Amino acid sequence: MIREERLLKVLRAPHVSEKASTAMEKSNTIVLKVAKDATKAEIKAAVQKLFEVEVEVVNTLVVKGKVIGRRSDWKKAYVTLKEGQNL
Amino acid sequence: ETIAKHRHARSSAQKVRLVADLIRGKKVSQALDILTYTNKKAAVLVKKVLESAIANAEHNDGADIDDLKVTKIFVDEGPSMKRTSHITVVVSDR
Amino acid sequence: MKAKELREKSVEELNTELLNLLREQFNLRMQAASGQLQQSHLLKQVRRDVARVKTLLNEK
Amino acid sequence: AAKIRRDDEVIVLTGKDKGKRGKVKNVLSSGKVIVEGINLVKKHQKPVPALNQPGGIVEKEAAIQVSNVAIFNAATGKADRVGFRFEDGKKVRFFKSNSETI
Amino acid sequence: LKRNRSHGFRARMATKNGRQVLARRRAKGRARLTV
Amino acid sequence: VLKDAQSALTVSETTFGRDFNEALVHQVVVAYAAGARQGQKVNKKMYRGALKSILSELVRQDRLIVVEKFSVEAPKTKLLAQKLKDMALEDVLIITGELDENLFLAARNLHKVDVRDATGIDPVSLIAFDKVVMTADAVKQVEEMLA
RNA sequence: GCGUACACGGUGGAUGCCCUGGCAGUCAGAGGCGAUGAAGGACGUGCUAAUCUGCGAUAAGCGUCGGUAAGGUGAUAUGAACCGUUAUAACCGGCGAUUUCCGAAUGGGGAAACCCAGUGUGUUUCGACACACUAUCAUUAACUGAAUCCAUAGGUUAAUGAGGCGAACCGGGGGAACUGAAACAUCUAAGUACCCCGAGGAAAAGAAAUCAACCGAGAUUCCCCCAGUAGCGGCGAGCGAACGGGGAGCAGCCCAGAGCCUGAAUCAGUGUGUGUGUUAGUGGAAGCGUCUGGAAAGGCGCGCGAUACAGGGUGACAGCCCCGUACACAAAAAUGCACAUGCUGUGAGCUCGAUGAGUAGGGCGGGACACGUGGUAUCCUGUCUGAAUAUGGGGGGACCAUCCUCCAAGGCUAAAUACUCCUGACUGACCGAUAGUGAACCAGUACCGUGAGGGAAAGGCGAAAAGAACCCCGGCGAGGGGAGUGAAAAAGAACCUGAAACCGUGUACGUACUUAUAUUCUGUAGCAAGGUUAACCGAAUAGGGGAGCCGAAGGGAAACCGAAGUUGCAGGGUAUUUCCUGUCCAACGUUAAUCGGGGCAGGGUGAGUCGAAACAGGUUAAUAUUCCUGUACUUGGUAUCAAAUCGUAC
Repeated sequence: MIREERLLKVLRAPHVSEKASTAMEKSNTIVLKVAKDATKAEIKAAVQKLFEVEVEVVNTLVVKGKVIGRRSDWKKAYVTLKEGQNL
Repeated sequence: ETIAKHRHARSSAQKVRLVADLIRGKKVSQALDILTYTNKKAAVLVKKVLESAIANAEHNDGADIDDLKVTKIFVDEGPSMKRTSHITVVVSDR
Repeated sequence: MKAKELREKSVEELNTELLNLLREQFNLRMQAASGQLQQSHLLKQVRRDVARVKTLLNEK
Repeated sequence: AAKIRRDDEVIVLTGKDKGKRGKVKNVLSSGKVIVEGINLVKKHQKPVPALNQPGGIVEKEAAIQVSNVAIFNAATGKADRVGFRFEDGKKVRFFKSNSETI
Repeated sequence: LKRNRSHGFRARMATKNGRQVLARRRAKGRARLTV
Repeated sequence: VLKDAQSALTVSETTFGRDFNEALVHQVVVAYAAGARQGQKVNKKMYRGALKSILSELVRQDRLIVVEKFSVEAPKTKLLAQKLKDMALEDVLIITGELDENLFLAARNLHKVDVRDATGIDPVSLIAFDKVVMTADAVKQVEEMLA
C-alpha cells in the first residue's frame, strides 16, 4: 500500500438519504461512495488519511442500477466512528 | 354576453347533450335548482361549466345578476384517442 | 501560467499535484454532494491544472 | 472582424427606430446586436418566489439584426460605411467621407 | 441460457455464417446485430 | 454607312441580301436551345444559312451598326458606359475579331453589354440583343467564314 | 320526429405555401484501413434529468507554433456561476502526450464491453501498486541437435512480409432452374445468380517461329466505320469476324560469356534552396428623400462604383444594410509536384560467337474442344523414343520449283482503359412529407419473429418568445373569461392556409405496354451530281477531321449509242427491484373508483461465525443472527491485531 494515488481514486463522494441522516446521529455512521473495488482495508486507510477519523467496522454492499439504458452498479459503504465526527 | 367552454371532457357526447337539452332556454337559477339534485355524472360537469360562466359574467358584468338567462348551451364531439367532448355555454341577461 | 511551472523540477510538481488531488478535489466533491459550492468553476480549474501538470513529468 | 463592438454609437436604419440613435451594449453570439433605446418591450416575466423576483412587468430591451443598424459618426451626423485599415502595428476601423479615424 | 448459447455473438462469429450475417446487419445499420 | 467616317462597306448580297427562311431559322434556333446539355446537331451549311438569314433580317431592319474601330484606352467600365451613351445604346452586342483583354474585362460586369469575337458568334447573342456593333475586319472575317 | 339553404363549432388532412431531405450527373483527389492495435459497438464524458457532437480516468479537453481575437464557457434551451477585452478568453490549423473495455483480439477461461495468469524493471511501507513483453511460415547466424559417429528431423534465441474489414473491377476454377421450340434432347436459356482464389488501383495481355501469297505496315491496349455484313441458326426466331483500310497513345529492352576502354545519360533513398497547391487566413465600391405599407428590399426623383449585377441573410421581391464575389495579398511548422545541389550500390558505347536440347515431334490412354476414340485437330502425362542451329526450322496454295515476319523451349514492359465505399465544388424545364429514399422527424427507430429477416406512422408556432404579467372563477388540478404583448391569438404551444365526408344549436317554411433498332407514308428546309463526314483534334453545339455509308453522262447484251438525290427535323401506323414512500386515474378493471393486479422520482440488500466458528431483544415505510444492546465462539499473526471478492427484499 505504498502508493497513495490509487486509494484516493476509490471514494468519489458521500451519499445523502433520510436513513443516512438518521444514522449520522444514531451511531455517528456515514455513507461514502466507493469505486468498483470493495477493498475494505484500503477504504479504511483512505478515510483515516483524509478525515483523520478512526474507524472500527466498515460494511460494504453492492447496488445495481435500474433501467435500453443501464447505469454502472455502485458500492455502498457504511463507516462508523468511535467518538469523532466529520462532514 | 359571457362565453365559457370546457374542452376535453371525459364523457360521451350523447349523455351530456341530453342532459343539457333540459337546461336550454330556461332561467339560470331554475336550471341550477333543477340540477342540484341531479345524479348524472355529466350533471356535475355541466354544473361546473355553467357556474364558471356565471362567475365570469358577474366578475366582468356584475350588473343585473338576477336576470341572468341561459342563451346558447351545446356539446360537441371531442378528440378521439371514451370519446371526449367540449361543453360550451353562452349566457347573458337577455 | 502555461510555462510558469515548466522550469521547476519534477519533485515539486508531483508534490503540488498530489496535494491538489488529496485536498481540493475531495473538498469540491464534498461541497457538491452536500449542496454547497454554488460556484462550480473550481472543479474545472483544478481539473485543467492537474491535466496540465500530469501532461508534463513524462517528456521532461 | 465585427464592425460593431462594445461602447459604440449606432443608428437603426429601419425597424420602427428610424432616426433614433443608441449605444450598443453587447452583441449576441448569433450576430444579434443590443442597442440602448431602439426597441422597448414589456416581456412578462414568469413569477418565482426565489431569486428576488422584481415583480410587475420587466422593461428590458429586445434584439435586432445588425443589418438593420449602422455605425454613427458625429463628424457628419449621418451613418456611412465602415472599413478596416492597417496601422503601423495593428489594424483599426475607419469611416468614409475623408475616412475619419477611429 | 439456450438463447445465448445458440444466437450469441461469439457463437455466430465462430462460423462464417455469423460473420456474413454480422456484415449484413452492419450494412443495414440496426442498433443490435444479435442482442 | 459607317456613321463615324462616312465610309461605305462592301458586303456580299447572298450574305445580307438573301431571302429570309423562317423554317430554317426556327430549326437552327430550336437545335441550339436543345443543345444546352438537355435531351441537337445541325449541319454546317444549315448553320451558315441561318446566320446569314438572321444577319440579313437584322440589316434590313436597320438594327446593325458598323464602325471603323471599337476599343477602350483603359480597362475601365466608365469609358465603355460613356461610349455607349454617346450612341444611346443600352442593350447591344459587340462583335469583333481578336478579343481585347481590356474591353472584355470592362464589359464582363455589364449584363446588357456583351463582347464576342468573329469566330464566337451565335444566333442567341444576335437575337437576344437589340443591336450589334461590328467592324470592317469583323465583316470580312464573317464573310470568309460563313461563305 | 325529419327535410329544404346559411351561420356558429368539433375528430377532421386534399388542395395551397416552407423547406436545415432526398434522387441523376460532371470535374479532381483517393483510389483502401489495420497488432506502434482497422471498421463497428458497450460504458463514462459538463454546474445538469434526456439527445447530437467532441473526447477516453488528462474523459465538450492538455503542451508548442501561426491567423482573427472582444467576446466566450459547442447546441437542443434557458438559468446560476466565471475569464479576458490588444494578445495566456474563445475559435481554426501543423507538430506531440493521453488514447476505458469488447471487437482479427493475439496472456488463460468466457456469454461484447466479464473473471483470473506468467516473465523483467520500478519499490520512503517488498502485504500492496505502476510500465513493457505472450499465439503463426521459413530466411540471416547461433545455443544447438534423435533415428544414425558426424550429419539430419526437431526446440529456443534478436528482426523481417501475414494470418481481419471494405462498393465496383482483372483473370482463373466450380456453378443450377426459370426461357423459344405453345412440353422436349443440339443451341439459346446462362457462363446468369452464387462460392473461392494472386496482388492490384486499375488488372490481364503487351512487341510475332502472327497474317494474304508471288503485291504489303507489323507492340499490346479502347472507339465509329468496315458490318449488324458473311456465317451459323426447324436458314425461323435470334446469335454474330477478322489480315485489309481512321482516331487516344505508340519505347522496346535485359541476361544469354569474354574482353576493351567506364564510377559516362540515367535507376532507385536520403539533406540543401525557389515556385505553385493542401492543412488556419488579410484587404476588398458605391444613397438617400418621398407615398402606401406593422416593418419596403414595393411605386416615384435625382446620383455613384463595377476587374465585383454569382449567391445568401436582413419585419414583403435589396449592387449601393451585412455576409460575400472578382481582384490584390498571406505560412512559425507539416505536406504533393517541378528542378540545380551532396552521398551508399546497378549505373555509356564498341568488338568477338550465338539464338536459349531430352527441346519440337512421335507411340501405349482422357481433359473443354459437336466430334465420348470415330477419318480426328489442341498443353501433357504412370511410360519409351527423340538430328541439327541463318549452311537449319515453321507456314503456302495444286505438290515439286518459288515466296514471308521471325528465330521456340529465361523475364519485363507505366501510354491510351472499366468502376466509385469515400472526400471537395457545381448543376437539374427532378420531387414537395401517402411525393421524393425503406428513413426530411432521436430511422434502419418503434413494432413482429427463437434466429435469419421483415419494417412503419409521426416534419411546419411566432418577423422578433415579445410564450398571455396581473385579476377572477375553479379542486392548490384541468379549463375558461377580462387586461395586455402581439399587425393577426379567424397566430396560444393538441400552436401555417383549412373543403367536403360525419356529428351538434340558431335562423325563413312543410311535416396500365416503356426508352430504344428497323420499315412505311405527311409536311417542312440546306445543297446540288453532289452533299452527307462517324470516332476524334478543337480558343468548344465554331473551325478541321471525307479510312466509310448513297447518287451518278450514262445507258445498254458490255456489241453499240450518247436524266436530281441525300441529309436535318417535326406527325403518325407496323414489326417487340415485481418491497415501500410522494403524485395521478390517464393505458387497463366488462359502470364510476380520489381504489387497484397500473407509469413516474426516491429509498432499501450492511457478514470471520449466511456457503472452523452467534445465541435472544430493538431497529426503518421495506433489509439482519449483517447495524446497536450482553458477551461468546474457530483460526492465524504480534495483553494486542487480523481472517479478501461474491447474493442476503419479493
